[PDB]
Amino acid sequence: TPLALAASSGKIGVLAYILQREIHEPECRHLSRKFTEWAYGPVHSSLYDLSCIDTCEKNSVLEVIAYSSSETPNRHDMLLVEPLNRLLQDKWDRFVKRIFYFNFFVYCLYMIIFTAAAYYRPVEGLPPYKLKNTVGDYFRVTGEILSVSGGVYFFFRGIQYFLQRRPSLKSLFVDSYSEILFFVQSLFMLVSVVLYFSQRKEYVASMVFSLAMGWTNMLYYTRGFQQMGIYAVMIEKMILRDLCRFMFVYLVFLFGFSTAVVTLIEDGKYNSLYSTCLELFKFTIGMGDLEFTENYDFKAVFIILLLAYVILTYILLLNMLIALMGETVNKIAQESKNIWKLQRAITILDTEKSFLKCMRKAFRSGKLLQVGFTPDGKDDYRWCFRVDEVNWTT
Amino acid sequence: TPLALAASSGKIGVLAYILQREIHEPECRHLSRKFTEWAYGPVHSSLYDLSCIDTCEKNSVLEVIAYSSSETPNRHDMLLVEPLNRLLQDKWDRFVKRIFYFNFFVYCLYMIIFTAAAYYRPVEGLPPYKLKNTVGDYFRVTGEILSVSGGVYFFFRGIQYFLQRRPSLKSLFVDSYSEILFFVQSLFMLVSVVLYFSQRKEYVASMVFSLAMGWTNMLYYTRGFQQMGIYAVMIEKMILRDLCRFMFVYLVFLFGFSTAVVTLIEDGKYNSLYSTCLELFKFTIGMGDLEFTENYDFKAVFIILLLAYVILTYILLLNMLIALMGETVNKIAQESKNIWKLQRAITILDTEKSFLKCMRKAFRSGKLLQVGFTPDGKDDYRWCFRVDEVNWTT
Amino acid sequence: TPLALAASSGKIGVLAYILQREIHEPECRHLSRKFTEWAYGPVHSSLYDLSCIDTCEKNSVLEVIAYSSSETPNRHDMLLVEPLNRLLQDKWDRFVKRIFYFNFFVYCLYMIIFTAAAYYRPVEGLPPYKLKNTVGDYFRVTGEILSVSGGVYFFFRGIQYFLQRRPSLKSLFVDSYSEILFFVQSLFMLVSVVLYFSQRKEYVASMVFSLAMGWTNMLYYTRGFQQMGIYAVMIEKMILRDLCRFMFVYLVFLFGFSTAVVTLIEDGKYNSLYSTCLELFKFTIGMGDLEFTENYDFKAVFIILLLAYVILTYILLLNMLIALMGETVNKIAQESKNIWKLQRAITILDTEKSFLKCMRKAFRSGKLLQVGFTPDGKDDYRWCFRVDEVNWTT
Amino acid sequence: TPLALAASSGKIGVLAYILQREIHEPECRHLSRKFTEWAYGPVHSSLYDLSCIDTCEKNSVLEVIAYSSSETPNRHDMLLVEPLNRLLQDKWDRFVKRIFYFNFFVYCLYMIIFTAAAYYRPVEGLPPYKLKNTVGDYFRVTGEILSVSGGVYFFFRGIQYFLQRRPSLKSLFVDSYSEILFFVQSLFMLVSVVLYFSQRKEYVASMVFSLAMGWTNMLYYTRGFQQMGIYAVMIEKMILRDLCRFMFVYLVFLFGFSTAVVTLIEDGKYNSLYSTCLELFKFTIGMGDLEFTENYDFKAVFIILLLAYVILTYILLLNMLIALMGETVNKIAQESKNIWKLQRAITILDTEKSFLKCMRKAFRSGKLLQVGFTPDGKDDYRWCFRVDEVNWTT
Amino acid sequence: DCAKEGEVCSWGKKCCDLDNFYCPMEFIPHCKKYKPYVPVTTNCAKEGEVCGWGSKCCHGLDCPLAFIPYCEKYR
Amino acid sequence: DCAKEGEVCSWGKKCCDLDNFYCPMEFIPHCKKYKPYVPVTTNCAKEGEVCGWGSKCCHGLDCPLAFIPYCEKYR
Ligand SMILES: C=C(C)[C@]12C[C@@H](C)[C@@]34O[C@](Cc5ccccc5)(O[C@@H]1[C@@H]3C=C(COC(=O)Cc1ccc(O)c(OC)c1)C[C@]1(O)C(=O)C(C)=C[C@@H]41)O2
Ligand SMILES: C=C(C)[C@]12C[C@@H](C)[C@@]34O[C@](Cc5ccccc5)(O[C@@H]1[C@@H]3C=C(COC(=O)Cc1ccc(O)c(OC)c1)C[C@]1(O)C(=O)C(C)=C[C@@H]41)O2
Ligand SMILES: C=C(C)[C@]12C[C@@H](C)[C@@]34O[C@](Cc5ccccc5)(O[C@@H]1[C@@H]3C=C(COC(=O)Cc1ccc(O)c(OC)c1)C[C@]1(O)C(=O)C(C)=C[C@@H]41)O2
Ligand SMILES: C=C(C)[C@]12C[C@@H](C)[C@@]34O[C@](Cc5ccccc5)(O[C@@H]1[C@@H]3C=C(COC(=O)Cc1ccc(O)c(OC)c1)C[C@]1(O)C(=O)C(C)=C[C@@H]41)O2
Ligand SMILES: CCCCCC(=O)OC[C@@H](COP(=O)(O)OCCN)OC(=O)CCCCC
Ligand SMILES: CCCCCC(=O)OC[C@@H](COP(=O)(O)OCCN)OC(=O)CCCCC
Ligand SMILES: CCCCCC(=O)OC[C@@H](COP(=O)(O)OCCN)OC(=O)CCCCC
Ligand SMILES: CCCCCC(=O)OC[C@@H](COP(=O)(O)OCCN)OC(=O)CCCCC
Ligand SMILES: CCCCC(=O)OC[C@@H](COP(=O)(O)OCCN)OC(C)=O
Repeated sequence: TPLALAASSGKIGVLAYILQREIHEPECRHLSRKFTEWAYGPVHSSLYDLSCIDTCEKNSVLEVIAYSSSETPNRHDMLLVEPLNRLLQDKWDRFVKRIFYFNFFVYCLYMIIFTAAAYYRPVEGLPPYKLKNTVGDYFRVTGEILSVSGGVYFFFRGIQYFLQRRPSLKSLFVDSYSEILFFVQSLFMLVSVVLYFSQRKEYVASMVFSLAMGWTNMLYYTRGFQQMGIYAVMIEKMILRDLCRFMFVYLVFLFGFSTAVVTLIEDGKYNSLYSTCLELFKFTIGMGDLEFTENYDFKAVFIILLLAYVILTYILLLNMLIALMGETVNKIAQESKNIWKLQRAITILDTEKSFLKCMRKAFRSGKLLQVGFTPDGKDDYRWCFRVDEVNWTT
Repeated sequence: TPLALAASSGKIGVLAYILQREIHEPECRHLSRKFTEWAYGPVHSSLYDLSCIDTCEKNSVLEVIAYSSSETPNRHDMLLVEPLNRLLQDKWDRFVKRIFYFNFFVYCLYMIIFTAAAYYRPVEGLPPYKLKNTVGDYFRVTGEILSVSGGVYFFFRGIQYFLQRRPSLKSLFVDSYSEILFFVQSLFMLVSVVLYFSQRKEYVASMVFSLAMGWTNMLYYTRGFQQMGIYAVMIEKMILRDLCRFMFVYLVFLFGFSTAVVTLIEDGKYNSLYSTCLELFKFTIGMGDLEFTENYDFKAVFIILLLAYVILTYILLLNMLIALMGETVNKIAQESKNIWKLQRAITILDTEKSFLKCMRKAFRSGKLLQVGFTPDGKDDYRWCFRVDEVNWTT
Repeated sequence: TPLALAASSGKIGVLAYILQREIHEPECRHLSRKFTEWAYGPVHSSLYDLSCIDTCEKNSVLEVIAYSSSETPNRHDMLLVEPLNRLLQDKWDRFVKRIFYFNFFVYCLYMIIFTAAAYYRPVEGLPPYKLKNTVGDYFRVTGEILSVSGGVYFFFRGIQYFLQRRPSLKSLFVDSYSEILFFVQSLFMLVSVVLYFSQRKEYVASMVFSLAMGWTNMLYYTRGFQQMGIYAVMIEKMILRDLCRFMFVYLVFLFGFSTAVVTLIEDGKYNSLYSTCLELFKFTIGMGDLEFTENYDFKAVFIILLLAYVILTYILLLNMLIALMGETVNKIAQESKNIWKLQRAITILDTEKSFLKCMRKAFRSGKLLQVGFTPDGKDDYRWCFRVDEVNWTT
Repeated sequence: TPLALAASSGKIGVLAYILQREIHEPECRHLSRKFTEWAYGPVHSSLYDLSCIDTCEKNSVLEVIAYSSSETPNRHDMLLVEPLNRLLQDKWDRFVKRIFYFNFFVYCLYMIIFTAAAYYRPVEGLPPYKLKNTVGDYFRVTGEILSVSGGVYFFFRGIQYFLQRRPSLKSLFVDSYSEILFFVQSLFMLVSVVLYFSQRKEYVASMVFSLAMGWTNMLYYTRGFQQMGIYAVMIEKMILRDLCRFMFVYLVFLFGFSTAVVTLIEDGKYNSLYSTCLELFKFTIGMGDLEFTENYDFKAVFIILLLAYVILTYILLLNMLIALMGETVNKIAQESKNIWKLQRAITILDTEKSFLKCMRKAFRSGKLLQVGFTPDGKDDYRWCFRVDEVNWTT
Repeated sequence: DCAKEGEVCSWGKKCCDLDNFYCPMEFIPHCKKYKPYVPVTTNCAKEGEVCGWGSKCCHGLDCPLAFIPYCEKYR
Repeated sequence: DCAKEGEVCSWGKKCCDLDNFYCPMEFIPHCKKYKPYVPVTTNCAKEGEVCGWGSKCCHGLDCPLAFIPYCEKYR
């Protein structure tokens, strides 16, 4: 449709035309989209039309603008068109807000069960544990069974995300960042459920990464609120843009000097390439000890490298990284009020598809025959959703 | 009144109209507010009117603009209206400035008594101390009795603040920040006065927090000066806006990885959740030791987490916090000359209400019948407060 | 020529005139440079002329704009003239891009041989090593012979750079920065090849600097790509502008206080000037220990200096350096899309001169007699290189 | 005079009028200041007049604009008037530049003698030293006698500065910053010369501060050059504006918590107020150890304070200071090319007063009778100093 | 004036003699007895086996530091 | 393969057994013998006298840390 194709391409003015047309003319009023019922300055209560705006049968104008994969660079048509800046607010404050905090409550409840089922794990033995009849022993096997059942849920809901909308080809991370971190959390736990019944003691290494990642995924739910939503967005851009492109610049200094230090001196703390890359990571992080106590052959050369390392990656590179992160923090905080609304629309559209049965709540603001006739017929039907505006003409 | 309602809503142009009206017309000159006595270019000495501007009987135009709880976003009507940019300067340089430095002198005198009455506390003996006749022993029981008497004073003056103007519902901290820190200081000391006579040795734990907070409350008095007042304002916004909203983002990383580290390795320094949250706070603060000396089961996993902790909360999050604090420092230093004047007006209005008896100093610049007649009568009376301006018409 | 002299002086509008002239007039069409073959709005396919633009016989318009030594401050005529913004893109995507990644592949292959031929060096003995018939012993003498052969190649290609274009007089570093770091890498290895056959054990000290520098020179190849090219540019400006001018400001504090500390206390850790300059470098870097444990004569003076050192070079100077580096990071990231294209043109012009025999690939887009006649003759010949534009006239 | 009073008040347009007047009219040409000899576009060689611009008899227009004590806020009349932007350049490149580098050479020579006469001080004995006939023993008593003679010179030249131009009342530091640091250097050495012959071993404590300050005063001479002059200016503003106003905000936190920590726990490392203020300075500087190993009564309270100290003065206050220093670094680097020229004019005017006898070099560019007559007479005389300009009228 | 083993240290009073009572750190601490110094018991990882992932390395062998670390005897 | 006492350490070869030869640090070091462990000789500052400015505090007394520090016996 021409309406969805304007939304799937980032065209505000074409889309703001179609949603706010008022063609008042005989045999042309039925063509219109906005019907102004009355005006009483500055109030102008106008009944709109929701034909492909919210109607989830075909590609609706909201499912298109939300699922658009980070291209179509005229995004945030929400606050730029607005028969639907208030449709989202109507769906939120009436239907979606109560089911969102319930999901956040269950996920907090899931992580408290899972952080407590891991805090009281049995230490001795490597085999899958069998628990005798204890009040605390039975209450934690229920705690472990609930925890894996959550990891099954985020696994299948994560595959359901990939099959339904197929994101691919370097759009998996830019859009759809926060949906794959729930998927990685799930498969650390399924690996943990494999290694548990495989009688491997290393199951807790996979479970611990599933538990640290499970709590840091709790700031998925910050994304969507006005104030605290900016922190989850800029933690994403700093990993994906800043820290990911920088970690090939840094890693050629780390691997460059650590292969230099290993062949220079062959003693403890720098015998291997792995232990040398850790001691040189500690110098650029600041948390290293430049104690030149112990005697090496090529000790005086070693001080010249390690000072030309520290002055070069702790002074130049680390502060260069902080300066680039600081630009993407202050860029994304200026554009904060824009950046907020798209994440709620992705949540409001998702929660409406989760039920798929409550069609009485799926419609917004009733049917109304405001055309009065048609170009050929005398009857009509439309879904109105009026909205009262406050704009000023002097 | 319409004059106070313009002040209680942040309307400069409505309020700058009423304070600078000059309706020179028969049966309309009495309606005016500003009377220009003479003009001699560019000097224009004009006698104003103080009917509800300083008259503390009803809600005066100053008590309304000062006590407005951080909304009405057209604040700093002081330098934007100015029959009262010089009324505040007149009240300061004549009456309030001398009584302000006296209050700052007594508070410095109070803290020297209190920091010395605590420095020489008796160490042995859980029970409340009894002091024999000593020149230093009698002089410190006077020192402790004066110190509690100050903590009684800031307690009752703090409750007096809450009952007089009732701040509530997330306006206690935004406005009225610096008045509750004196109240928290007071109730750390009253808890200390309870635990002292309750024969508890833990009284000094409450007194020490009353003493550290008592000295940091001394930069209440910096607030109000032109140069050094900016430091007390941005230490407030960084705690309330920056550090408070950030400490839920950070705390899900801290509690996320510390529950991961505890279940991973069960040995010293990380056996408990509390000692693990301290060692992981030391890594993000920079002051931690990444010495991977001691042998753990899951040692190699532990290095991968703790490096993925340090790279994630000392590089990303800490510098993200510094970048957000740096924005609110440089935003609040551009708007510095504006931000200064409202804190003096809150101090100038408070010190005038403290005496409540020196009404001869409460009026400003004498009574004068500058109307000459009335719309019905032939006599008048007004409180003038003339001011000489320097604006230029070519 | 007037065309090259406009390029060798930074004159966009003079050079954009000559490359886009269309003098359509009898006895003047042959004078033109751009011939618009057809136009079909907004597409305008126009055949240009490459007479001195790419013709590498004389000083072509590209070899002049690329080799211009950092003066002529109207650089980035690439995207500002554009019959040659697409000539470079044509030479890249057809001929130069495949030979560039081959050079980057061989250099990665060279550094893997060289980092492995040094990782498995024999430790005992100082004389040149003769290896016995071993599968690993023969495979590393081939590895060392290939490694020196690379250091011979970057040596002669580096001298070839200096003789061909003679950069001099404080233009060696501003332009031609990245070509001398390959030359310094080469001569650390030739010194290493001298000291090896000179039976000196200190050959590995020169080889290690050749190996750390060899890996950090691998981000020469980042320079030229759109995204990751900015990191190699700002690591150059921070060394040359920021860190080089600052290191005379810092070094008068370092040498100032270290001569003060040595004469103050004469004991261990500060007996020499060298060991004192290292302990005072560790304080300004942050990685120093202000443990005032051990007893000195003039211990209390020593604390006053060392605190007046740390507050003065770790708080003032280091953060002053970071603030100046942060300005040149954010200045060079705004001008990023401009800064990228000149480094590819320096690479595209260099790789075309490396073959010097494939003249069939040296021409671009065929010969075409688009003049139809001459001012005197009836025949012509030109090298066209058409390009389709998308500019809009309403 | 009206010309000096325009300079002593910061009036560019009044002063640019008087220096560039060209009143070409009979009985008005003698009134003029600039005489255009010839014009050949765009070159306009115009002979000026130096009547009170350089004539050091009365208050010349240069000695007034240079010595103006940091008020008259329309400073940098140098590049804003310009018959004297080239008078300073003429005095520099001809007369003052050679005598400036000679002064910088002697001061470098003085500090090498003084840093070597202190490096080889005798250690044993407290009395004034007597040296036997040694080649190194005689060469260092000459080295110590030359060093004190420099400290006498900067002492009397420093008093000569204060008596000649009397700076006072909070203008000693804003202007005249770099002249009192040479005076403080001198009186650390005169105290050192008193304590040496007073047979006190503590003479070297005063000499060491004279030696650390003597090398940091060597970046007085950076001030005046175009590139490296900005570093000496912003090290002054960061001490005087930033670090001085901040050190009363910080010091109420330091003294606040250190009096809290001393009364809380009475054990080693925190027994005294002095040792506690050092350990709490090490925490806000970052270089402190939060090792909570040793057992205290009130240990758990001590962790709550010391974490509420570190989070409050290492996270808030230190980064707040760095953000304010970073503003005054980036503010003073934008205005760099302006800030440079006033420091050379202060040096060019000072070096001309140092000789006070070479009046042949004191005049600039010869006498010339370019008026031709007077309003009454037929003869004239003026000091011309022509300058060729390049401004463009189309 | 000491705080006995089991009583609350770090607020009112410190623990007693350090043969038995350490504090520890956990914000409402209780003076706890030390455990006995026990050596490397069973479920260890022997020499040449992977340490640092599944099991500790034993008493007479370091792990010491690698990505997949194998136990080794001292030199 | 050692570097003898007086020869250049820290470039070619390290110093010999650490009874005698430390390196030290000064960029062209020469393996130097240790000095003898000598106690606090004369020109010390006694107990109750000012240490840390003129003279060291003696062997049996700390300085320990103050602005004008006076020597003190241990507790
Ligand atoms: C799937 C990816 C790309 C990812 C998975 C894990 C391993 C992750 O490390 C990274 C790589 C990494 C490792 C170390 C430091 C930085 C980045 O980034 C995330 C990933 C990233 C983070 C940090 O980002 C977040 O989790 C915050 C966050 C912000 C916005 C979100 O929408 C969000 O998902 C809801 C999570 C934390 C970890 O998930 C985590 O808990 C652990 C233990 C490692 C972090 O790999
Ligand atoms: C009433 C609140 C909100 C408050 C009370 C105390 C405990 C406080 O910690 C906080 C929480 C906190 C704790 C640790 C770090 C940051 C913030 O912030 C202030 C509060 C805040 C600070 C820092 O802010 C200031 O006191 C400076 C200040 C600026 C402007 C003011 O008007 C002012 O009041 C006059 C004080 C210092 C403490 O009061 C302090 O001395 C101690 C020991 C803790 C600080 O809680
Ligand atoms: C030829 C010069 C000017 C130079 C040579 C070497 C010694 C260098 O130190 C410097 C001086 C120096 C020393 C310590 C810290 C900073 C700078 O800067 C480079 C030079 C600079 C760096 C850092 O810069 C780079 O190599 C990155 C780089 C960016 C862009 C490039 O085009 C590039 O060349 C391809 C290299 C790394 C070293 O080459 C290196 O590997 C080592 C061991 C020292 C560095 O001297
Ligand atoms: C006369 C003042 C105001 C001053 C004298 C000395 C003690 C000083 O400390 C200060 C106080 C101080 C102490 C510690 C940290 C910062 C500031 O600032 C300068 C003064 C300031 C500095 C730093 O500033 C400079 O010397 C750089 C400088 C920049 C521009 C200049 O014109 C200049 O004079 C030529 C010096 C270094 C010291 O002089 C120094 O060498 C020592 C040992 C202490 C520094 O006191
Ligand atoms: C602000 C977040 C700090 C997190 C610290 C934390 O999780 O500790 C939780 C408890 C500690 O109680 P315990 O000492 O009994 O811990 C024993 C753990 N098995 O302590 C608390 O409940 C509150 C501690 C607050 C101190 C700042
Ligand atoms: C991200 C870069 C980190 C560089 C670390 C590194 O070079 O180590 C390489 C190997 C180490 O294997 P080994 O333990 O066998 O090393 C022995 C060296 N002779 O380890 C690896 O192959 C992958 C290590 C990844 C851990 C984060
Ligand atoms: C870049 C500034 C670093 C300052 C270091 C310094 O002053 O050392 C000076 C000499 C050291 O020679 P020595 O070891 O013989 O010093 C003995 C002092 N009595 O060393 C040198 O001459 C050059 C050292 C360069 C190493 C980076
Ligand atoms: C700049 C603030 C530093 C605060 C340090 C401080 O409070 O110390 C106060 C005194 C110390 O005198 P004492 O050594 O006798 O302290 C004994 C305490 N009972 O020392 C002083 O009076 C001045 C010390 C100045 C040194 C920089
Ligand atoms: C860039 C600095 C390089 C300095 C350096 O490597 O010095 C090495 C040393 C080698 O000489 P040598 O044969 O060992 O003579 C001293 C014998 N111990 O040289 C000296 C003087 O002994």
